Amino acid sequence: RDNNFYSVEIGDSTFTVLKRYQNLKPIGSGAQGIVCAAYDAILERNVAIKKLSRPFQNQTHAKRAYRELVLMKCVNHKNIIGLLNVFTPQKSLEEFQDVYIVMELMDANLCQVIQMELDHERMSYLLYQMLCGIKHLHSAGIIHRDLKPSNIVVKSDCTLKILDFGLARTSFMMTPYVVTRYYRAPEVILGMGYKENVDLWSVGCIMGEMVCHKILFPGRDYIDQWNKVIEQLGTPCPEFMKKLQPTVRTYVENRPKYAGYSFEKLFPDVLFPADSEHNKLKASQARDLLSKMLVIDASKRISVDEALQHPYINVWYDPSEAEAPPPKIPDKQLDEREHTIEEWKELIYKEVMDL
Ligand SMILES: O=C(Nc1ccc2n[nH]c(-c3ccncc3)c2c1)[C@@H]1CCN(CC(=O)N2CCN(c3ccc(-c4ncccn4)cc3)CC2)C1
Ligand SMILES: [Mg+2]
Repeated sequence: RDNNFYSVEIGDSTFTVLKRYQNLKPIGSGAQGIVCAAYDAILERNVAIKKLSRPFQNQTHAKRAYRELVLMKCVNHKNIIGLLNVFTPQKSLEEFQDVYIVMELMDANLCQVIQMELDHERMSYLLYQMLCGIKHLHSAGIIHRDLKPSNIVVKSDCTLKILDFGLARTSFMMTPYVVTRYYRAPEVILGMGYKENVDLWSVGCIMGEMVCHKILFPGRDYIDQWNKVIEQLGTPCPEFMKKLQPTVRTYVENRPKYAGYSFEKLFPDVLFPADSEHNKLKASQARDLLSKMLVIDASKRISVDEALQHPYINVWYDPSEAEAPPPKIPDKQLDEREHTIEEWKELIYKEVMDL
């Protein structure tokens, strides 16, 4: 029971885990906690274990932990990281501190894949899977808004899973950890409203980085971010500027003007396989897809369904993946809850125990 746990030091943290999980080794860490690889001696396979330390300690951590528990439980899709187990070593609501989330173990992070040249077959398949995951979230009313390579993982067989569920409908932390903002859409950067295709901008940024092996828009803050976007893509049209509130419009209209670059110049043939006629045609199609994702004005940007149907992508199309029954989310206030620390503590404990 309590004797069915053991503890090991993992860097500056203590992991206290069920004895079924053996041979822990750190594989990543972030604002939310440390993740280890482990061998599950019962399943006879390796797994990933994330430790959430006092996730109820503030509202930002708490909302994310609670929503991720609920979503991981109700979602079952091959391109979304799946839940294998959840436990706490503490034996009561009173003593509760930590949550451990056990997931499928993948082979690499997409940041490592970005450092490799990819053939069109692998590149298109990875993008196809991203799009299936995103569409599946959208089908349940979940718009991610913060898709990024660090939170996407892959196997050697080119299978891909998204690790997180995004920004909900909402962030200050005392932390040395820094939020990666490079993939966020113009309507996020400028504080505009958004719709489902906010996520397609991020897919564009990821695709473009897979192709050129550089972060497209590495801004140090949102002002820098916007400059980098307009330097490459060009100052947006007046029809876009008109959609901005005056405080933001005066700012956007008063930046120096940029012509931008064609997509042929941003993503030349030398960045793609382009020897054979097959590869030439695929390079053309890839560039066309990029040109439809990396569109500042969201009203003119590709949708998930148009991307799934695009010639570069549609060779993979399978409605069991792309038209799967939507997740059924049981907490109808999932994105709107406001709670005290003590309230979030009880809500999370109950999720963990199933209570
Ligand atoms: O890692 C996290 N969560 C999970 C969860 C379940 C998992 N299942 N399987 C894996 C897995 C990951 C990596 N390798 C094998 C398996 C999981 C990871 C958390 C989520 C947030 N986080 C990732 C993160 O933000 N990172 C920063 C970027 N980083 C990174 C950056 C550059 C390179 C790199 N590699 C080669 C060349 C150049 N750069 C590699 C990793 C990866 C960790 C920690
Ligand atoms: Mg991360």
